[PDB]
Amino acid sequence: GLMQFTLPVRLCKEIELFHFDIGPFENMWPGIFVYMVHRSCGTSCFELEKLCRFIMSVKKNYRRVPYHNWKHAVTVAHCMYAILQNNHTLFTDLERKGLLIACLCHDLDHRGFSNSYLQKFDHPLAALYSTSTMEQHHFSQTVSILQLEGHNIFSTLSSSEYEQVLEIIRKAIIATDLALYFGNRKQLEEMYQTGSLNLNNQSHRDRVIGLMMTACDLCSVTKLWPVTKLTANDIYAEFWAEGDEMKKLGIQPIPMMDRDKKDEVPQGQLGFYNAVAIPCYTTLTQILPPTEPLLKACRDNLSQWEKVIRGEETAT
Ligand SMILES: Cn1ncc(C(N)=O)c1C(=O)Nc1ccc2[nH]c(-c3cccc(Cl)c3)nc2c1
Ligand SMILES: [Mg+2]
Ligand SMILES: [Zn+2]
Repeated sequence: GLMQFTLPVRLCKEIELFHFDIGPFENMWPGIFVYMVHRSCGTSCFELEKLCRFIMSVKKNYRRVPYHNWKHAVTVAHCMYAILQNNHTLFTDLERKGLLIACLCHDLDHRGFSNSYLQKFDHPLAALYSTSTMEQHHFSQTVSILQLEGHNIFSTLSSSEYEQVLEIIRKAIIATDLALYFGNRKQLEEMYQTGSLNLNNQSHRDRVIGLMMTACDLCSVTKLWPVTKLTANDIYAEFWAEGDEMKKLGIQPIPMMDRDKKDEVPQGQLGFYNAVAIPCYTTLTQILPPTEPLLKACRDNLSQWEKVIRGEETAT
């Protein structure tokens, strides 16, 4: 275990920032992920050769879609790294291990379509899994990959530790279904405001980890403006392809998925920062005060979208 992963000077500094962008060199992202695992977990959490084989099989089962791709997996994992490193006294050995892996695996085999498009299309995944359809598919892909030869990165855990870390990963992946976020955040807001929240309660921990997953999964809204604006182009590239598919079934798409409604994107973003993102990072900051820079960069990008609405800025 005398093989440390090292990063160039600028990446070693800036990867500690919540707003870090992992860059356009795909062949560096496995190295970045391993480095974050060695520092947040430890060099002996996993055998390097199995982790590397795992990472490359995971990469292989992400698709060449505009947004829900391999670069999103690593980006979401980096946001979990920042949260873990700035809160290191609060999490267990098994939570460190499981959570970066859950983030890497959390959108495995995404085709760029929502749970609603699978219901309206009558995709077979919708018969198998009636709610959190894609998310139950992503967990199931995670299990397939763990069961490939030489891919059990959790080989040294007991039977009952292996079962807990898989349950951490299952719950974390299910939580990235944004339809569940609204309930989970309501519950955590009441629990914090009445002072009933208890990190020794497993059902409370599950809720906090879920919100952590929502925060990590939306983290595009918490990058510097040019990253935030450029990533919104890839998100809408997918939404509009899905709305096209909705039209082919003879169904009117909701406005965010209609490419004809392109000029209303700035007002849509504002709707989404006020109804989803700001509440998300506000609640997470109350629970984990050191996650502050996420909410701060969210508020900053809200102003940016407001400048776009008043013509002081453009977005093509
Ligand atoms: C930035 N980011 N990061 C993660 C996600 C995510 N997974 O949702 C998003 C995101 O952009 N979501 C989003 C949600 C609701 C929207 N509603 C409109 C919208 C409404 C009315 C007219 C128009 Cl034209 C458009 N746009 C939306 C975008
Ligand atoms: Mg997802
Ligand atoms: Zn995601």
